Amino acid sequence: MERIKELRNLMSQSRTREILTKTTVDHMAIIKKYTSGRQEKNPSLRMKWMMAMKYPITADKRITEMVPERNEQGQTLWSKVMVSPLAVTWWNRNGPMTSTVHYPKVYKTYFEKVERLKHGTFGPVHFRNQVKIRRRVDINPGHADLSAKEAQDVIMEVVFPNEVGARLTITKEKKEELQDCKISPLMVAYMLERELVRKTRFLPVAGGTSSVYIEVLHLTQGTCWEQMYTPGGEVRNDDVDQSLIIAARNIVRRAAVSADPLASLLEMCHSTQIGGTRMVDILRQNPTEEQAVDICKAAMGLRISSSFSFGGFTFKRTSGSSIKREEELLTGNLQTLKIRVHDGYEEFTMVGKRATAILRKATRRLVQLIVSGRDEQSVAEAIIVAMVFSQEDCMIKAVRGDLNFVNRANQRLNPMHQLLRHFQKDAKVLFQNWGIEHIDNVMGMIGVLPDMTPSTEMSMRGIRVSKMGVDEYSSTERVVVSIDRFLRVRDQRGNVLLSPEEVSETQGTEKLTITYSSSMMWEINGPESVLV
Amino acid sequence: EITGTMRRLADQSLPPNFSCLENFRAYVDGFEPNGYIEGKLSQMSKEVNAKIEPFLKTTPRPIRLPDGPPCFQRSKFLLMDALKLSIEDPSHEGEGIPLYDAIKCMRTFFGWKEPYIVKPHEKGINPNYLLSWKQVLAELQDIENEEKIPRTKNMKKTSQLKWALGENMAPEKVDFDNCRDVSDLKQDEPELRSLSSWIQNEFNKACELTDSTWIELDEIGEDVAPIEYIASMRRNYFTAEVSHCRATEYIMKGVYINTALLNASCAAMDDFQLIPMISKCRTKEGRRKTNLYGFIIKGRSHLRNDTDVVNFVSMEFSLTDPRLEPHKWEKYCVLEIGDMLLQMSRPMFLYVRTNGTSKIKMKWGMEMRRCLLQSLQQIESMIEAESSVKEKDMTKEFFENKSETWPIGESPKGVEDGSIGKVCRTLLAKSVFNSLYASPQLEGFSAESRKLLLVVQALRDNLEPGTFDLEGLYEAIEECLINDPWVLLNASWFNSFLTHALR
Amino acid sequence: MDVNPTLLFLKVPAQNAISTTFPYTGDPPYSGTGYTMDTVNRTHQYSEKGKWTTNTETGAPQLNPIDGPLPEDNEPSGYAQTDCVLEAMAFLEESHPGIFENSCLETMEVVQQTRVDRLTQGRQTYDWTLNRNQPAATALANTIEVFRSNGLTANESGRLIDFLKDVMESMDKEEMEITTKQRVNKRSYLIRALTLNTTPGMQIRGFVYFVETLARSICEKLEQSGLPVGGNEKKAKLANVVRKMMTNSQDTELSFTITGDNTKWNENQNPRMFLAMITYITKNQPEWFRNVLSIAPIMFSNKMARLGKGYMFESKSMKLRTQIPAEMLASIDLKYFNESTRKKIEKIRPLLIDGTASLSPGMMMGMFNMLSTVLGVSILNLGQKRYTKTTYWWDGLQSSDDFALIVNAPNHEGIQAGVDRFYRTCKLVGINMSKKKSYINRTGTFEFTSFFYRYGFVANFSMELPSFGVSGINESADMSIGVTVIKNNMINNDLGPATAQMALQLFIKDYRYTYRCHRGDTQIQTRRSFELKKLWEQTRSKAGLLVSDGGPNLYNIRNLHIPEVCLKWELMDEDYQGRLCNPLNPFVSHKEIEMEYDAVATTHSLEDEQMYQKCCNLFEKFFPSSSYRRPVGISSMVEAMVSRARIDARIDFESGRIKKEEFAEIMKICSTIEELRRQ
Amino acid sequence: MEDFVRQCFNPMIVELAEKAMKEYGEDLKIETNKFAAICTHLEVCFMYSDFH
Repeated sequence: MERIKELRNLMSQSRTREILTKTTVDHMAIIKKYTSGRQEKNPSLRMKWMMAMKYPITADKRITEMVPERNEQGQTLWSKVMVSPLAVTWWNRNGPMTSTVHYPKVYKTYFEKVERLKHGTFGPVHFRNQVKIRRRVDINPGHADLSAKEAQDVIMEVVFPNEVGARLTITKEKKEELQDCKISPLMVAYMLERELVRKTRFLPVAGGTSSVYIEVLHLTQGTCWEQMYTPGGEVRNDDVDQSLIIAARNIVRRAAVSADPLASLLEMCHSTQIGGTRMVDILRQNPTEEQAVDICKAAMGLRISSSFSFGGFTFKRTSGSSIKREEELLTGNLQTLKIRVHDGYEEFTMVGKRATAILRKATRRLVQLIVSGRDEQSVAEAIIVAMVFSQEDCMIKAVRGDLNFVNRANQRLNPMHQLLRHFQKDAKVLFQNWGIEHIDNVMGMIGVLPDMTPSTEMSMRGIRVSKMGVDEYSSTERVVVSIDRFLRVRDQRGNVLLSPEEVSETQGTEKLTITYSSSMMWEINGPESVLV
Repeated sequence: EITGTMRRLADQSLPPNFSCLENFRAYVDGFEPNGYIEGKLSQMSKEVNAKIEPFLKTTPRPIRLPDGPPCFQRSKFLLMDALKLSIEDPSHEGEGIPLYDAIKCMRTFFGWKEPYIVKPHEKGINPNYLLSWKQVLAELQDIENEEKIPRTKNMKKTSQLKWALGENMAPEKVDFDNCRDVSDLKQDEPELRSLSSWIQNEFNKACELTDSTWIELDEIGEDVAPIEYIASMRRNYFTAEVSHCRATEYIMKGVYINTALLNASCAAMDDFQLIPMISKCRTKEGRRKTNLYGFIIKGRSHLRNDTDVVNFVSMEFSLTDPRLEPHKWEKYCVLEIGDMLLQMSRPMFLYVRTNGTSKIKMKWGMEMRRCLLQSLQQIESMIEAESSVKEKDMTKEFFENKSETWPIGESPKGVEDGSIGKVCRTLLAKSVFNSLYASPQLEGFSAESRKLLLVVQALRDNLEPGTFDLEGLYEAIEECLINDPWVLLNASWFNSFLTHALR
Repeated sequence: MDVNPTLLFLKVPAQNAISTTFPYTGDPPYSGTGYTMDTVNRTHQYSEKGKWTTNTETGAPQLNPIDGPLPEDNEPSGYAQTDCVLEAMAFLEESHPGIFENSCLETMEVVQQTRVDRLTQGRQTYDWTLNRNQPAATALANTIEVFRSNGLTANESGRLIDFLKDVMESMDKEEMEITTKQRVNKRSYLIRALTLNTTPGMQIRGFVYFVETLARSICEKLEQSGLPVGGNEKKAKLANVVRKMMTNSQDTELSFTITGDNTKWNENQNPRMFLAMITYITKNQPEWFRNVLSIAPIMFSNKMARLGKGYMFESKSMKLRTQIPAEMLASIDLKYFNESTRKKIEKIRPLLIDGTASLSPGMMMGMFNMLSTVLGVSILNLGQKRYTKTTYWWDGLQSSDDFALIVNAPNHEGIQAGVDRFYRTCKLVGINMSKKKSYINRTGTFEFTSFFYRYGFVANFSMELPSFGVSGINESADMSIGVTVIKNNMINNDLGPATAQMALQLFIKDYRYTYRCHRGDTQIQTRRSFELKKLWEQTRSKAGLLVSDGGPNLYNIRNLHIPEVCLKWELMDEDYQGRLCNPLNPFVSHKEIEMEYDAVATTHSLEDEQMYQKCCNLFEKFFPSSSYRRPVGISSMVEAMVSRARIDARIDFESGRIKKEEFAEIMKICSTIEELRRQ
Repeated sequence: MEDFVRQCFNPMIVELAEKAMKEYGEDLKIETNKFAAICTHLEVCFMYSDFH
């Protein structure tokens, strides 16, 4: 009755009843942030002065019948309800031993860290001039990929069920295992929100991608050193998006062959189910950026990143504009090609599978390029796609043979993709025809020769292969897409953003159980699934 | 919307070419980059330029130094001249009442001469100081009449003590309505003081090793990782080379003094409380020792704000004759107070000064152990930045290798490089002196001289550097050099560096 | 021999041991009311070109030095041409396609979604209700209540834009009455709304936040802008940009790097120039957007500077002192002052009105840092060897005042031409470059906002080492917080591992001293050590004990992220775990939580400022979920709480156990309050 | 707001509202609330006409 009595004697004063009558529940969050703000009176000094004082602790009245007034030496720990800090140690010494050792089910996310440290075999410290690789990684172990809203909607259901909103397996599991062994509803809610909510942020790392490597980043990486560390046992969500990637790739590959690829893609997306949750909801609420995933998101009207995809590499515009100025060109083997000649000056940053680069390109002329990858063939592929996009007449004249490349649906590819798929297999003509120049090997920059051999004073015309990686700047942009009936996405300005013709760079294992139930997909899961 | 009294301010905010801001916004909407930049450049005078003046080893001229009266010492307490009074007593600490430890310091000394005062303040009532000291001794011996020991001695509101704390009623708070006119109703830049020889000796003594340990550095868990091994090998060698240093005694002394004074400025908000200058350490034989450097009498401590100042009187023991360097003790009054058993039996003096401190001044000095961490980082940077070019980092060659010597001194007109421990203690004492001799002149000098140092380094790397207005940089440097002995000593140091840098 | 620390620079290069030059760890003792007059007179010094216009609504004379006479002397001048700034904006937008429109859309989303909460999250502000500096939330509540006492009640919809509409309509009312009650007229109210302290007013904060959000959305998409990022990110933006310059092919390149800084940079930025560049950024945008974003520059164009407390005079003979406020500077004779005070007062007498001076061409420090960085990135973008149309070309990184430039030219003769062009174009846009605090060298060694580059990196930017001392909130919370701060400073503000070890050491010492809990292993005894030693004697596995309960320390670098309870959990005794982790203890309650970690038995503790807090606490007492998630519901507080009370009474009377007459009285009180809310 | 509407509605109502906003040159980047209201009206009409 104390609360309704407080409402009664509070609704009496006019200025305290006007606030309670006018302000609605929706705005309560904005009415709690009205504070006096007298707090920062050197809180360290205040805490020291309060600990020097006798009986600074505040407790309830139930201590009188639970702990004694005098300890075993006659020391007082009461007042009249203040408490001496010695009483806390007394309660920890011989107090109510209880069976709540059940604790490690709400605090599972910390015992996970403890276990990763238990079997965290170590390694040597190979000191080097560490260069920060700007990645975007998640920092949460085992969270089942749930956003803040859909996770708090589960928290409210499992801890405050009598006041849930007006709206799932975890909702049963957690409600079951901590059913009656609740500790503190706010504490349990905060801990489950730390355990279940995803969070991806933009961090500089030097080799750590998974959640296990970022949680211990202060150990592995430092100022100018690196520590080889392996915790042992990965987490749930670094391979949850992988199955969605594989599903989107297969869906796009199967839609491109169909009569109407767009409607096929839409139906397959709305009918496919990934780990119990329908695909389109994940697409609407998932921050994973992949080519086929962007095709799927664009097919239903959701925003994607301005970045356009060429040769499996995603490009980002840094500076400079361009004009279309269509143009005809004859190849090195007497073949007429109508082409969209990128005119003007442009700066790009291209992110790839295992190699990235910074490009500065003028009208049909490559000015500068800085590439860094992991495999030799990978940096070769990066350099090939970059030379193809460079639009120089050097590689146009280096075209050897007639260009007839068709899609899996027997479709004439664009001349850009024609040149790309031509040079992608055998490119040794373009290297020996491009040109060599001298470099200085400054700031850790080496050159490459036509035989794919590093060199200190010789490189290709305008090229540099960087040591210690290229800085990968992944800026977030969201603009509306213009999907068409053939699964090609274009910007509002009229620039072809992405297309299916470059999606397949690998098969797919589907680390989580995947289900397609539309019509056209019942042939990937063997002929045995067709009948069922 | 933008209605009147607001649109009226909008129309008065535009450049002097429009009347309504709508015309301005329509003009901005349709804009033509026709090359106005080049026209405005062709119109501008050619005197506006950043003319690079080259920087060769002939252009650096040594920093000018002020000339005038010798610089005095304004440190809150005596650094090298203070004298310890040991009790080697394990009462084991902290809740231990510091008043009775100080009186049992006094119980261990005999030979209290009648106070015959030597060096006066040259401006002010000198006998009040020795009267206040006699009052201290009297109030100390007058506890056996109280029948209950007080844990804190509240000094009487005596005339000498009211004067030494400046509490004698000052100009009274009035309003300008009744003091509209008086014949003398006036309302001051400092004087230029030159560098003296004692600050260098103070620093030299601050780098020396002592008999005790002065640190209780707590434990850290097991080391089961290579970087943990490296961090431990750095921190423990640093702790071993730094613990017994005199600068560590300075850190702990300042911490204890400021802690006691700030703690008394809360409960003794109304009366003059006697605050002992007590430190604690551990002798070489592993026995805890309690030292007493002197006493401090606090004034009224109604410290509502953080900048509010409380006046105090510091009476510190010493064995240095002020008659040796009288220019050093400008703000000090000296009382030859006894002779002590040493058997030379040298005279024991009491340096008494009136000063004032604030809450922020006290707290910057309770956290003086930061001077340790700073030193470590400025060491650790050199272990990493200077050794980043290596596969298996150079960490055990930085220590453990006495062949590597670093320039730290110049006695015989020549560079005298020392070992690693001298470097560690030098950086520690430098940080400590920066903490207690902290002055905005030091901050400005660091800020302005860092640029000159970086350009000197760029010339030494043969990177053909150049400045714009070197005279402006020198003016900025000379502007923050007036009277601080620490700043002037740093300036002489930078002059020596420029002299021994092929310039 | 004499000891000299700086001589160590003879063997070690400067950038390897530059942290020795930084003398202070934190903030030293600093030290006005006259210092304001100096800055006011200096600001009007770089702008004295007869552009005086007397204000109509404030009556204060105003200097309008924009697009005025060109500078003839190398001294700093605040005369910036408008068309130059607009052309810089246009060329920036040409180099980066449509960045302004994306930033403007993001800012429109911000201004649509922003509540009034973002207005309380700030430091000291200036309350005109009490004419004094007050905390953000208290000044906000003062302004809210003084508006609600008058006919201004639009902020109760929750939108910050509605509060801005209230601010707009307030200046249209003839008189504003302040209850504590006395009246204020419109003129003095305008003076108080457009006056700053040594600290912005309460009205301007919303517009300045919106302008800053726009500048933030602009700076996020610029490689040359280094303000929004911090720490290791900045590192990249150095090592990247240098590689855009030094790694040129066919070495016909001469790349020189200048470390720069703009002296008196703050006092030359004219808010009318900010208005112009915003108007160009908000090009072809909806009219209401421009009308909202352009308010802050207009308020800064017509703004007053508060002088402060005043001066104090001492009689050497009569021994009496008297203070004089700033308002009395008008009706006073000039005999009582020394020569410097008179020289400062003479040049400011016709400017001051109602105890505040007039400052039209001014701009205060830390107001438009990001928009100023946009202005600087403009001139940095003007050197892409396409807008210079010459052989020299430059690029760099810009901050508020500290900027780092790298300029390449084909020969040693052309570098100075490029530097002079850059400096003159800076003078054209109001950026006076400091010839004193700046230097040039060859590319590979420079400074940028305390980040030093010498073929490598050092991050002495925010190396104000963390508070080694206890945070002073709780037993376990303080330890978790200290070790988490140490772990954060080992990745964000790079410090060495040994420094971190010693920092944890000092923190654990201060934590054992603060809570009188050293360990049960040492002979030292506080008030608490008897109980701790009894614990240590009865405990078998000593390592399992927490440091808060007199246990040993096993925290190191590898386990700075693990809470203390979970780390020692395996090593604890069953008895000790049951006696520690027991949730049914009389010590804790769910209050003031939170990046904090586990909690255990050692987890203990206008009219009236708490007008709001009482209501909020009662509402939380009715709905516990409101302590975790922002509540959703259209009903008023009273009706929702009454319905909750009635339902809870019914359920704990019907199925639960409660007195019948108590239930009757509870529902009688509920109906009484339901009838009370009818008036 | 603009992104949220694309979640709580199917792509067909989004496409119809986008076509309908192209009637009077209504740019959806500014009139986000109009876009939301039109999507709401369309979904209400659809759930109103179904199943009868």
